[PDB]
Amino acid sequence: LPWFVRWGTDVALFFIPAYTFANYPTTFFVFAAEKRRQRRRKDFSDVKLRDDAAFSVDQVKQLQTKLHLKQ
Amino acid sequence: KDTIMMILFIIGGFTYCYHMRETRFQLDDDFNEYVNTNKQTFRPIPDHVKL
Amino acid sequence: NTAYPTPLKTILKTTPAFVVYFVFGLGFSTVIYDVVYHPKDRIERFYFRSSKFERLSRKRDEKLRHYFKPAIEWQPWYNTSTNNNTRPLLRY
Amino acid sequence: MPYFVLLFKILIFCVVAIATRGTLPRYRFDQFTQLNWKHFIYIWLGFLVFNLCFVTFFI
Amino acid sequence: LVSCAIFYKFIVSKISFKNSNYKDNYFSIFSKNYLNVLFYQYWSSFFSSVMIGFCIIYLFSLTGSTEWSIINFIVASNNQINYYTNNITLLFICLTLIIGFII
Amino acid sequence: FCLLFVLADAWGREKYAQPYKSQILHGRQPFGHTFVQNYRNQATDLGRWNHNFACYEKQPGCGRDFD
Amino acid sequence: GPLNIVFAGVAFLMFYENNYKKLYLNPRYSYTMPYLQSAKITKNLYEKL
Amino acid sequence: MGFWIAPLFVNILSLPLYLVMLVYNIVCMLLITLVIASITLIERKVLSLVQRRVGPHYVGYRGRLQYIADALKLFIKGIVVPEGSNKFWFVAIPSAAGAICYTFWINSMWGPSVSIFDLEYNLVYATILSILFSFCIMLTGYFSKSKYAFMASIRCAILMLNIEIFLGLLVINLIFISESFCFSVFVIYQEIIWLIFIFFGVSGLIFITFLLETNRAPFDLAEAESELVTGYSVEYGGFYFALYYLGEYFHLFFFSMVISIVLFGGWELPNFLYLFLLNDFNIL
Amino acid sequence: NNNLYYILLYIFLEIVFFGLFLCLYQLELFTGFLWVAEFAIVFIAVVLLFYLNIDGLHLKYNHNINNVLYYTPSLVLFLIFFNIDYFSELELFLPLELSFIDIYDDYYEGFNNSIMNDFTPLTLSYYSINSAEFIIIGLLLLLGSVACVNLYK
Amino acid sequence: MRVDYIVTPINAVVSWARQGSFWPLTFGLACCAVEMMHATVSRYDFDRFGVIFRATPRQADLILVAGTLTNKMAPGLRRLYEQTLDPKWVLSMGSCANGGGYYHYSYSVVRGCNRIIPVDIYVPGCPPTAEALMFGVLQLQKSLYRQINEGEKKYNKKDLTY
Amino acid sequence: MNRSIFQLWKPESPRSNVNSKQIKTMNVNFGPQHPAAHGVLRLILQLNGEIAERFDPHIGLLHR
Amino acid sequence: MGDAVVIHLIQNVLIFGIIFWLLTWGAEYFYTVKQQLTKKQFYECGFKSISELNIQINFNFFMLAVFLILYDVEFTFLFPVLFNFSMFSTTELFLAFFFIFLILVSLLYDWLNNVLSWSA
Amino acid sequence: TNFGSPFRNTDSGIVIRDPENEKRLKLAFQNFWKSKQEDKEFQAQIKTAVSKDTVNFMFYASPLFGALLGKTYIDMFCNPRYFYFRAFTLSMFALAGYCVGNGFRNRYEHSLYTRNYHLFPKDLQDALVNGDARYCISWWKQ
Amino acid sequence: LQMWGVGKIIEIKKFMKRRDIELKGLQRKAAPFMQSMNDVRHLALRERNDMLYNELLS
Amino acid sequence: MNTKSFEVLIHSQYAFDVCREQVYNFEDCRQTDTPLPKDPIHCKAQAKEVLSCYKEAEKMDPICLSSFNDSRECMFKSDGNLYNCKTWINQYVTCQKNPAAFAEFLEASTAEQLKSKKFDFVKNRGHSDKYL
Amino acid sequence: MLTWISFWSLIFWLILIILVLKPKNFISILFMSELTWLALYCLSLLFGAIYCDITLLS
Ligand SMILES: CCCCCCCCCCCCCCCCCC(=O)OC[C@H](COP(=O)([O-])OCC[N+](C)(C)C)OC(=O)CCCCCCCCCCCCCCCCC
Ligand code: SF4
Repeated sequence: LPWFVRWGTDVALFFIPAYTFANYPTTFFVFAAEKRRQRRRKDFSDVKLRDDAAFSVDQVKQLQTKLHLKQ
Repeated sequence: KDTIMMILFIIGGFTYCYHMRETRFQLDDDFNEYVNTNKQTFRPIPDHVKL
Repeated sequence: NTAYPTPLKTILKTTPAFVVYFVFGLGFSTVIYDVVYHPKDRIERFYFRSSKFERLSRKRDEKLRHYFKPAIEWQPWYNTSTNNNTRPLLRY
Repeated sequence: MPYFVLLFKILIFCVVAIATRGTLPRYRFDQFTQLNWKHFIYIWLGFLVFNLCFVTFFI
Repeated sequence: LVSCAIFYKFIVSKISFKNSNYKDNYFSIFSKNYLNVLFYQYWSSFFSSVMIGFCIIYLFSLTGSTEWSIINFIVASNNQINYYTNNITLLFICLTLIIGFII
Repeated sequence: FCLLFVLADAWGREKYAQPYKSQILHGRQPFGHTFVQNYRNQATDLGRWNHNFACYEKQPGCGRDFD
Repeated sequence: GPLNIVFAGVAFLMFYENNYKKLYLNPRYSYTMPYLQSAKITKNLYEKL
Repeated sequence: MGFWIAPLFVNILSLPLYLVMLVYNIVCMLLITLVIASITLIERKVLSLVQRRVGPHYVGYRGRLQYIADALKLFIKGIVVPEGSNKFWFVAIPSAAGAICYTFWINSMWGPSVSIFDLEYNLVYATILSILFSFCIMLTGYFSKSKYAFMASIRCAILMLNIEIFLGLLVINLIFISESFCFSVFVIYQEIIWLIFIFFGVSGLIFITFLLETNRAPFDLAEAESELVTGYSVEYGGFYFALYYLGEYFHLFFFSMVISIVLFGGWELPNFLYLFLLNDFNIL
Repeated sequence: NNNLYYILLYIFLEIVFFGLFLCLYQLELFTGFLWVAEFAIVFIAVVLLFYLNIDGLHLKYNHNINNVLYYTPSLVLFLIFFNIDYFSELELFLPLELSFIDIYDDYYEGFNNSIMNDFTPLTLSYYSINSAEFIIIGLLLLLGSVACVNLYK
Repeated sequence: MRVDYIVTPINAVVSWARQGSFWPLTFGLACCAVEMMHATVSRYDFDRFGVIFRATPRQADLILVAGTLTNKMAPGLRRLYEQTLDPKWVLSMGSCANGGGYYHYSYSVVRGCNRIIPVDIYVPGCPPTAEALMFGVLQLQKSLYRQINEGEKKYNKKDLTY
Repeated sequence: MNRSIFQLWKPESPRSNVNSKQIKTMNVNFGPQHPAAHGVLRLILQLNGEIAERFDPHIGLLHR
Repeated sequence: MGDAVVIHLIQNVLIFGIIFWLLTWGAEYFYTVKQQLTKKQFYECGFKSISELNIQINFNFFMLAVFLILYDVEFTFLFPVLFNFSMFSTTELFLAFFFIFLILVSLLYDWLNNVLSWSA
Repeated sequence: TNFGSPFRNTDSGIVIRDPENEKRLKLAFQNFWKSKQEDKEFQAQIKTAVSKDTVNFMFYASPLFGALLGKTYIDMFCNPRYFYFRAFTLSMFALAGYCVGNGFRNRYEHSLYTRNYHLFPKDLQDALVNGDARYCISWWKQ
Repeated sequence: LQMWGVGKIIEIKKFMKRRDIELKGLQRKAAPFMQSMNDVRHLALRERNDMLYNELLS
Repeated sequence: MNTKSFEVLIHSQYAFDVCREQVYNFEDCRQTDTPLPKDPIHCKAQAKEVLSCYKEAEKMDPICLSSFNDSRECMFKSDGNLYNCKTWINQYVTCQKNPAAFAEFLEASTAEQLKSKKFDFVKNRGHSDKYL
Repeated sequence: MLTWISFWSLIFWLILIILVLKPKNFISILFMSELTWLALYCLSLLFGAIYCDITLLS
């Protein structure tokens, strides 16, 4: 095995955990942040809907289900 | 030789700065033409605002 | 033999100190970020970093909640007699 | 997160200071005071004037 | 500005002279006139300056400017109107200005 | 030397358009500066002051709005 | 002593009166009293906490 | 009934919150202390390289706990106050110095708007903290009643005059671009290229500024071991001396952060290394 | 207190409290400047003491005689008769709910305002209106430097 | 009895620290001083064992007498020993310090530095090589590590010290 | 470059207060336990603003 | 500038100092201090000090502090134009350059008169 | 890029790297350019601060000028015995010239797509400003 | 290098100025409704104070 | 009238694009010869008109809710920087102008355009943002 | 417990009184004069804020 292969292995073992830790300051708690972001979204009952609606609420539901918008 | 080359090198840098300032002017004209596309209306000051 | 070059081996002695320094610094920065990120669900930009119009929009709702409702719902007997009331927005 | 990169730079500026401590000699207070008050203030002010002139040229 | 120029003039007064008094070698004679001049000029300038600044601040408060014409017009119009009836403040402003100039 | 150079270039800049003439010779102040320094100014008689768009009516581009 | 008792009574009444007028007879739209006001998420500008 | 006992708990229910805030700060403090400790060890190791030796190798395994051992020993050492000195001042100046040095971490920036407080006058705060620490050093030298320490305090006064002028001129020059005292505003201008490109002609002056504010080898006055026995800790030992070098290394770390932020791109990668292959705009 | 070091320390604390008042009254910027300037001055002052009063020993003065002869009655009379505050009320004079002008916001100059710092009034005054006094203070500082050099000579 | 449960472990942590950072006083007389300075440089690194030199006695843990002591210097040595912060240890290096040495029969030399201050360890040579000085310093470090708990207390029926 | 010779040296005159020492000189022990004093040098040093004026080198601390 | 959090953080700093104080007090269990003659006396390179209170410096560089007091004012007056230089005109530019020129002239006069050094 | 899109902040809060979207935008704009290629009024209405031929000449000349400068620099500043540093110097000079020429074409591209903004239809204008291909569906779909 | 860097800084400043023009346009679009709500609330408070003052002083 | 400020701005884009007459009347009423504002009591009635036309502007079609929520999340994460979130806001208003035509718009999305969007303005800093 | 205007006027005059009161040491008088200037500084800032005047900050 070349010496630089071992040196690069050591550098990777140093660098990967540090980069991962820096990427996620809130370790093991990003899921709660995702849940909070999901709850911040407004449903159809939290806004005033236009009476002359081109698409009904159920129609928008099927549109979102079919389009795989994943919102 | 070194001093005359240095003299020649200082000049041209001023020329390049002149050119890049002109390019800045050109970009300003470009963005002005872009932004004034749908802003061509003016509302006059009403007569109740006296002089 | 596949040993390291001699100049590299000498400087490699200081690397664990660098690693522990990085660990401590990452911990410090992460704790600062987490303490800031908890009360505000985001990293809130500094108030002075926004424009004049932005500054009004970010503080309008707080003004309405803290100084408009108690004033529009004010009654003579609502106030505390201990004279320790809420302070004015501008202090004179 | 950005601060990671920041840490790197900080470390560099720590290494440079240690090497300077190991390499350079020591001034006297009067010598550096004379250098600062007779040489460096003028250089700072001239640099400021040059920057102002360049900004007026480009703005 | 002119007071600083006058202080500069007072500073550069000649202190020692070439005379025919040869009895004062190898003995210490204290004059103390230079220090007294500098000290008294300095402190009189300080007192006058602080009181003038005080008067300027209250003139801005009372009128909104230190221009002579605006001040005079405002004071006369207030006398006619009977709007600002705080004789104590006007008396104190006049007194402070006068005492500053006296010092 | 830099001062002489920059003033010479500023005076030579007059061949450009109005927005690109030297700010050393042409003013580009904010609205408060402009209003207070040109209010009742007969040397530069700029006319009435537009309130919603903080500019004088004689200033170019005053009161630009969406069509 | 009696005067100390009177002072303690007046201080306690002041404290309770201030707390009572902060908790009730007061709109509750901003978070001021922790663990007594709601810590929920509000979707409208004016929601009582 | 609960309705008539809720008022009594209005205030005390907020008491734990203050407590937990304190806890948070404590943790931060501990962490920063730790990193400073590491820097100390780093220094020795780096010096070893220049001197071609090994350095700390037997405290712990391969010298991994040298800073811990030093700190614990400094705790263990028993301090004595000489007669002829003011005991109150002798014990109070180190306490003030430690309290001041454990504040620099609030004047720090790690990414945009990530600081613990929303301070705007970062440079003004840095000047205030530096002059307070200089006050502490000078008063220590004065109250120690030692001739060497008091000469070092005079040297510290000379140094602070010089650094006041020199750093004031540097800050004057730097404000002309950012138009602000906050740390996060320089990075938006340094995203493309670093400010050392503009300040290339005064790179030596910038490095002198760094050394002077840090009190490095050319400007190691007030701590010189040749002209003086020790700079200002001649009569100080134990944890007062530990507090003084803790403050010195805090100054090192945070001024290095300041220089890196305001002149070397802050938290941005060296994009200028590919400056010849970068497009100004992308449209389509 | 007659010890020079303690006088200097108490004046430093007074400067801190002045800055605290400016902070409370919401002139934050002027707290940042004042302090640093005076801080430098205080530093220099300490050095002056090291040259002129190395120990805290001072003149043995008795403050009681002048206090009971002149200063106490003059102070009492001045306090009795001096008040140049025509009309101004404490914040508790009227209920806070009767004030509404701090709530008003005008958004039309909000988007017409391009200022991003708090140096605008100072810039206006020093370089537009009071520029004559700015030049005067510069000339005053130059003349003061010349006079200081001549005083040293 | 129960206090020992906390004291006995912590003792080690107290010793280890003071064994890991053993700072001697920068003080050298005559030519054992030159030999000591050789023992400090990179060939024999005391900094490996956490030994770094401090110039003032208030920050010093070990006094290292490394040269001839004259009658003119004895009060100064006594004062320097007294002005060091406790706990402190004293190392006597070389013949001139251990005894009179090559000047034992002189009229102006103290016949051993232990007539003025207590001595913890003696290094015999003239000069003792940097090898021997490092040996003596390591021996002193081990001794002071073990010196906090030498079994002075007796064990009761519960195997607990006093 | 003007003359600064008067700022450089200060003589003494009999019974002249302004020409005498108007300050308490800093008499320091450049004593044996000093890094720059080598081993046994006890130099009595008179300093006035960190300027060496008077020397009194005490030797014999290593006279054997 | 700051906010009300700064006082609370200073109090937290004091509590942290209390933690260090507790550690230092606890460390006293592992050593003894024996009273001796010169132990609590001033250290002067191994011998006895000859002075306690009258330790006076010459302060032969006061002109530097005198000039620092003035140039701090110079720079604090210089800040506003640099902060708002984007809105400069003829008057602002002329005033700023004249101020800088006055500073340079004052420094040149000081250099000519040689008040920037140490004097006897 | 140094400045990003002239009409929007590129990666302000979220990073989108969608090659399909940019390919669709490029195809739609190429289709628009080709469709209106033969109408003389539209050709004469096109304005740009710099012509195309001068941009091409600048890109062709700047790297060559830099290479000539570097060759002269090594010839009368560097010892001809060595080979590495001279090659590095020519590489740097040629790269600087290429940077200048690329700057010329980039400024030309910016001027072309921001001076004729009013000529584009509403859907094309929206797609250009927002960088979204879903606005001008019919241009790239068929 | 100093001249070129100053020119570059001016370039970024001008780009920011263009973006600021766009943001100012968006804020202008948003302004009138904010102004209307602000004025309505201000007038409600003023009317409350007017009726209170009239009742007290009549 | 009970909605939050950022929501008010998001709605106000489309509202100003639709409530032009009332806005023009209000602006003409509030004109003055000084940068100092006029007394609001002199223009209350027109102001009310504006508010009225704003109310029906707030009512939205169901198909625009995804765009509205994305704009709201961008606004919350950016702390009210309208330029940084002008894109998503535009996607909202283009829906409100034509709810019927938006469906085909939503059918043109790519794979990445059909993903939940998370805004983190600290990790991603854009290009030379002055307000950051 | 006192209005700021009356408080600061009284503070300035009390500072002058204390300056006169203290024993005539030149350094003490210098320090008290600096304090007097700072009191004027604070009073000018307070009135500048009260009356919306920009000259008092100057
Ligand atoms: C006095 C010498 C010249 C001073 C020049 C200006 C110095 C400016 C400040 C520099 C730092 C040193 C001062 C702080 C420590 C000493 C306190 C002091 O002077 O007390 C005198 C005062 C008065 O001194 P006294 O009690 O000895 O005087 C008795 C009265 N006479 C004068 C008649 C003899 O002390 C007290 O009132 C009791 C002790 C209180 C100490 C409280 C603070 C302790 C330190 C805490 C940490 C520092 C504060 C927080 C951190 C900093 C801010 C973030
Ligand atoms: S024991 Fe010998 S070698 Fe050592 S210092 Fe004495 S004379 Fe020198």
